[PDB]
Amino acid sequence: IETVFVKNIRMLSFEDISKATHLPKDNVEHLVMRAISLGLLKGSIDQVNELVTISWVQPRIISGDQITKMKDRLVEWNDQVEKLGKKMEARGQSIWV
Amino acid sequence: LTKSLSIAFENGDYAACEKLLPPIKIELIKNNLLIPDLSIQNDIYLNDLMITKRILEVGALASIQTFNFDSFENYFNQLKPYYFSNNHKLSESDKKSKLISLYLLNLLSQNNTTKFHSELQYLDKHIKNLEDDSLLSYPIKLDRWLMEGSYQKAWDLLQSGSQNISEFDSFTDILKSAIRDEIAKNTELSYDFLPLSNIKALLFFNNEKETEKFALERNWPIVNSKVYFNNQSKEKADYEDEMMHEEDQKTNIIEKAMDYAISIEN
Repeated sequence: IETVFVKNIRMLSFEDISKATHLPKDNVEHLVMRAISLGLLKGSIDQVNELVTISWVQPRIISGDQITKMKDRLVEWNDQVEKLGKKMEARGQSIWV
Repeated sequence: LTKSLSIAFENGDYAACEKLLPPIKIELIKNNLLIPDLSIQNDIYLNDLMITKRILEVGALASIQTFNFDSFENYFNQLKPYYFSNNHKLSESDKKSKLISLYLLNLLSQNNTTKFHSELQYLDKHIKNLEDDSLLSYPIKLDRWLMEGSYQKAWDLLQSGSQNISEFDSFTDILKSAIRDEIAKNTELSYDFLPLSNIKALLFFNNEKETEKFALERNWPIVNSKVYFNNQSKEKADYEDEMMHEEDQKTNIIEKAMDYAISIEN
């Protein structure tokens, strides 16, 4: 739940998960399944691409470190709209009636 | 003085031509004033024309022989209207037929193919059967083989082209290189890799060490005796994305839809 949340990616190879939790591939598959039953993560599993694509994360307590991570994500989208907005000012100049 | 350029060519000392030519260039203006540059032709003018022409033609060959392509280009341009105006009675030379052969090679060797076809159209009606194609065959047939895409027939005409010397070896040597680069571009699309041996045969070398050196300079790494044509292609492409003009030429989704609404609403 920690690894998906903190990352801006939301697909992880089982290799990364295997190394972290010191589990075999048989047990990553159970662990992922349990998260889904209890409702602590929801998602779907490709054991043919070898990913776990999580699609929802349970909100939890947000501590000092996480706010900084949350914050940066927001600066990127704020700047992205502003850049994008100049072109849309530029184009279709004739009419703004 | 004027006459010295004419006998200097016969010596065979062709740098001596060029170092002699500056006085003759001032004296060539005097020659130009005698003819009206052929806006009327008369028989007084007909003696004079031979004089004006003779100076240009021997400079022209002499320049090619010292590998001064630039100077050659200017000469050819002066000469061309003189053959062009008037019913024949002194509008050709022994030298002309050879001269047109050399100019056609210069365009091919610089790879200005655009001007190679324009020039031949204009040329056609002076060489059709009147000087005919007798020496002119050499850039013409080469051309037929390059259009077809027979880089093979093209290579052979160059290879047999060194037995007969008139002075065409100053542009044959350049055309040998022109072919390799053309082949080199086409084979990137075809495949990613050719073994070292298959490269030598296609791109026309006589040493396996030259083949490898050429590849390094051209931005293909040979690693494990397999060339990677894809390298250069990625790098050229990366460069186009590096410079910016770029957003409008491709056109965004947003940009297409903004253009529709404003066309209407005027």
